[PDB]
Amino acid sequence: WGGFSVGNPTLQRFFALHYLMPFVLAVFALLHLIALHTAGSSNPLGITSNVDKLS
Amino acid sequence: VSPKTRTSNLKNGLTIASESNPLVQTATVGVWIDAGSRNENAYNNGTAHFFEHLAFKGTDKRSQHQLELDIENMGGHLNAYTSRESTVYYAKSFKDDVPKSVEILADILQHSKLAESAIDREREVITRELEEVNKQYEEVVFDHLHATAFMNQPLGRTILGPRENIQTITNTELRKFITENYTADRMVLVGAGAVDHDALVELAEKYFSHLPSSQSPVPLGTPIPNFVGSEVRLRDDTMPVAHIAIAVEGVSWTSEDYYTALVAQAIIGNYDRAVGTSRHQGSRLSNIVSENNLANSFQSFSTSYSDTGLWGIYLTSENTTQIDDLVHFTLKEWNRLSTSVSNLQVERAKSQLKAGLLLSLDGTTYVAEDIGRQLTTLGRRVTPAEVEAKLEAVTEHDVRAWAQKTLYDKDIALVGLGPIEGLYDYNRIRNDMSMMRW
Ligand code: HEM
Repeated sequence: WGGFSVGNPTLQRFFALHYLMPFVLAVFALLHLIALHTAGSSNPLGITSNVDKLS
Repeated sequence: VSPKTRTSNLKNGLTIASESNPLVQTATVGVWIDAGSRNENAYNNGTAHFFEHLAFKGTDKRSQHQLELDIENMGGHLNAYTSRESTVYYAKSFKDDVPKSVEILADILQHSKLAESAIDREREVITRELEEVNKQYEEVVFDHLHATAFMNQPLGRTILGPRENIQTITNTELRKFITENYTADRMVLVGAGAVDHDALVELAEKYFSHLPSSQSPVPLGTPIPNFVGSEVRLRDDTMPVAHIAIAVEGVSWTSEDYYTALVAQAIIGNYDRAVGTSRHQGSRLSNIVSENNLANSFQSFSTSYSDTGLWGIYLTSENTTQIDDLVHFTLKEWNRLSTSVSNLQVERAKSQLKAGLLLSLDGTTYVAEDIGRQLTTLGRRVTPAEVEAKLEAVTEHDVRAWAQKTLYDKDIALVGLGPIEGLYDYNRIRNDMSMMRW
């Protein structure tokens, strides 16, 4: 809180973190795609798609 | 300046066409027929090819064995081939063996036995041919290419025909085919090399005078094809070389754009890594392909028929991870026929073609094939002076205008055989038929 209850210090820190967190979230979103790229997307049948790929 | 092609007719309407060469001692005489597989329907598809086998199986006079001996004794050989629109039967011999050869050809065409026993024997031979073309990859590719480009149309059928027809072809339907199609007004007797025209006309009057005439004689090389943009993929991961053909609808023999299409084809040209000079060719595609090792070979083609054609390229490659690059660069070179070609490429291709069209005819069989093809597709032999004039009339504006209506943003027919995993889907190939920057 930066004090003894929710007040001005808490609001100002939540603003700075609320601005930051979406950039962190974008990095993790990119990380999970890079991790996925080793296997590729799964598909609704649950089988390999290595036999039949589309760009 | 080559000797003049002499041309005479008989009364039935058989054309005789000859070109003498007093420097050679052999002669090629034969019969070019304006008829082929395209004249069959779906039920008798394969008949024309079946007949070609039976033509050499014995006549009313000479048996199979006597036929063999007669040709052996002549000293030369006989040859035949059936295509979609043309059948040829010729005999290469010595100068003074020409009357024998004309007589044998006249016999096998008019007076063939087509004996049920021989039909039944060949029916197995031809059945085995169905499982051995499989090896001739270029032919596999081009037959699938016609099948898909002219889907469900007569040009799309194969020459061998389906297995089912081979088992049901009778001597009746064979006889009917050759009676309807092998008529005098559709036939040309051709002699090239050591032949006298006047001698050949006499031999024609002796042997081919009792040929049927058709009821309605149309001119030689008289034919609607509806091209289908489409693809056939015959993936085979065990093959080391990919074979790919890409084509658009091209031009007929009598198109006004016939020479423009040949010039455009010459701008792309051919390439083969095994030939020493190919790394130094002027063609842009040749330079891209050779520098980047994209292919073992490519061959541009412009096939014509009476009422349509296919214009395109045939590629072979071992580079299985760069098939995409090979196809991409090929189609971007086609785009440039629409967007970029100038007098520089056009004049270079015309130079190369003016010689090429003459160079091709370097033996009596090639000359005979040229006379026969021209007479059965155009109705006349076109003199080199006329050909030189038609080539000269092709400008860069003509090439660009032709490419813009024939290639640019058009549907393609595409066949891939072998390790073609890297060949992208139809849309991505067809999207290379235009350039977003233009
Ligand atoms: C900002 C949030 C996210 C974005 C922009 C995002 C984006 C994507 C994209 C574009 C793909 C590939 C296409 C697709 O399958 O839809 C994907 C796949 C996947 N995502 Fe997400 N994602 C996000 C959040 C999440 C979350 C919260 C999870 C798991 C709890 C998750 C797990 C996965 C998995 C497992 C796959 C692979 C699914 C497959 O193709 O079989 N993602 N994501």
